[PDB]
Amino acid sequence: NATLLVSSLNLFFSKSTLGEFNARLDLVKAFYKHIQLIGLRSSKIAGLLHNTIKFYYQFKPLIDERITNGKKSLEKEIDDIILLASWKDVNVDALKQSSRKSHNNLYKIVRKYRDLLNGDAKTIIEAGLLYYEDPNLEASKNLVKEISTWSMRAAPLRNIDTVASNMDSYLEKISSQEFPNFADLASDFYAEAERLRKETPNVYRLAYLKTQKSKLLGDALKELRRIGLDIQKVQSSTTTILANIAPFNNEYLNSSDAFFFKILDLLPKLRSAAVAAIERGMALAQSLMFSLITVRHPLSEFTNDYCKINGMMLDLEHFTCLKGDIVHSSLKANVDNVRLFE
Amino acid sequence: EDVEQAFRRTFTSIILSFQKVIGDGIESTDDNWLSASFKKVMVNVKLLRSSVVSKNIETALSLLKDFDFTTTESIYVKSVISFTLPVITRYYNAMTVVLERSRIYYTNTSRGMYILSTILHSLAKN
Repeated sequence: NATLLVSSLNLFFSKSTLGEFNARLDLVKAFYKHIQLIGLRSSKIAGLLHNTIKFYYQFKPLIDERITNGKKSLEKEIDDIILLASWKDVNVDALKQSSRKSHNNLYKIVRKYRDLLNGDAKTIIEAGLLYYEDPNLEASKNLVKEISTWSMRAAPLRNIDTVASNMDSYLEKISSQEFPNFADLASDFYAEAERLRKETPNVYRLAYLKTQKSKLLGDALKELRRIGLDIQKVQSSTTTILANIAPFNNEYLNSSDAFFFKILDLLPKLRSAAVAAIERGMALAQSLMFSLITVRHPLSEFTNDYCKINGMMLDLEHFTCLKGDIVHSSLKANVDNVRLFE
Repeated sequence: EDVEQAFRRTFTSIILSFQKVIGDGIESTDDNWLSASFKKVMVNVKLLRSSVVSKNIETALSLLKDFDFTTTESIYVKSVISFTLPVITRYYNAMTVVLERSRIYYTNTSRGMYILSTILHSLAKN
């Protein structure tokens, strides 16, 4: 159901052109918001379209860059023929010949547009790509609440004073929990690797630069094995993994996941690119890729709970603002009556 | 009064999880810590069992609109719901320190992976 669909879809964008592109996306997002309408009853096929749109929408500004730096020749030409066509000493008889000649000059110039417009959408994919929502809470459901709480009733199963201190003390301890980062290390490797590849005279210390080349490529893999680290059958291509991926839909993690989708573009280029450290490392990242992939469904379900409980903490904190008593089922109809009248 | 049992049944479910959090230790870089932290966060999210917490609490809510009570177990209910939200304060806040810390944790690793993929691609061409 899924792999066939992503493959059949990938033609619909890869078989297009740069001006025949954004319409495709604004046609497909209609379908994506259509499946949501039937419900999250169906949540195996809209997650697909979300990730595909996140994948191809990554390319759109670089596509638009091309037309913006390409139109500049043509806008100038049409301005030149316009100011050529600017008339003085009106002279009706001279106008008509200046019109029918000008239509010939326009005809080629729009053709240039069509040369830009009919350009293959594929090649931008083939080149690939080179190179926080700030949540917080100390929520404010403060009193109402008092020793009034001690009114009970039907209970035989408690003190609340110190346990409230126990849990915020636990929160102090767990909030102090923290792991190390990783991007610092890849950036150190970035620095020393761009140094090695940029410190080359290429003049015949070539052997010494090769010595440092060997040193770094050994040290990198050693220290990579030092901290942590059968998936071939599933993780070998984009459609094999993208047709089963867990997405992010709630807008807490759709700003912090493009560093994953960026991994997908060069990845086929890595597979085509393929001493023995090469064989270690190309296989090394697949376990890391799996560790990065597998997490997504658990955390998606975690977030899907999180928004609900926040929206209900909101309700119950508003339920503290009761003044009378429970009258909503009797109210449940007329609210819809007035909202219908809204 | 029935909702006494209802809101007690979730009150037992939630503190228990905090006792499970202190049940596990704490991590502070030296040796074999990424392969520990991928698993720590994954047992931490599993420790919360939020798919049941959000379920039974939403169930405790649903009766409140679907059913009503006039002035009896509806007038000391404020003495009940006051007895059970110095805590969801702690919990929903505890849901976030992990979540904001996990969100950033994904991003450091994925971006370092991007840089390493670019590096080995360059070295493929060397």
